[PDB]
Amino acid sequence: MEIVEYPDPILRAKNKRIDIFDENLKNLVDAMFDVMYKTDGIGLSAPQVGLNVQLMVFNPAGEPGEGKEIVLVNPKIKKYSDKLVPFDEGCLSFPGIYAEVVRPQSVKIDARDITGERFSISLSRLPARIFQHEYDHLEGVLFFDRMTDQVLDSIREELEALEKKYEEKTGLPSPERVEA
Ligand SMILES: [Zn+2]
Ligand SMILES: [Zn+2]
Ligand SMILES: [Zn+2]
Ligand SMILES: [Zn+2]
Ligand SMILES: [Zn+2]
Ligand SMILES: [Zn+2]
Repeated sequence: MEIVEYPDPILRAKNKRIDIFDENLKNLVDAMFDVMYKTDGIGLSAPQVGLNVQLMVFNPAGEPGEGKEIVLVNPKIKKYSDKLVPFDEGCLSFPGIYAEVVRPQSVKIDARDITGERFSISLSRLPARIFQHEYDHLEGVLFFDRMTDQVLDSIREELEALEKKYEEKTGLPSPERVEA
């Protein structure tokens, strides 16, 4: 399996709704939880492992044997809080890059579970932070899109180094450029 890194176009592509809840989906969710634990995550979205579908696995505790394994199919953020807060975010698609993103402190979510039943849920603090980050992946949004101009400048070069790695690996021009 593999983590997709910026600027790979997968991370910007349209993510398709899921209509079929079968042994296949069950198996994908599990591979995903496993990459998330492998990488010490609290959340993980399908595009980041190379699949453009609206699926996120999430465990608020972010550790084996703690919290609860939540599957979020076709999720939507129904409400954001007015209260906002800063936090140094990372992202597996940008190895070793950390910078301040301001986000709402809490959210209310609607999604479907592994059998397709509709549920909602509310998150705050660190789970809400990560949820928002992962949910952005599902909307083709990456964390630097949410940074101020000042903060983006601090990570420009690091993003350009990733643009270059893409161009060297693929022989294609980087499809997006932070210069832009
Ligand atoms: Zn692999
Ligand atoms: Zn497993
Ligand atoms: Zn951990
Ligand atoms: Zn992710
Ligand atoms: Zn990310
Ligand atoms: Zn430049």
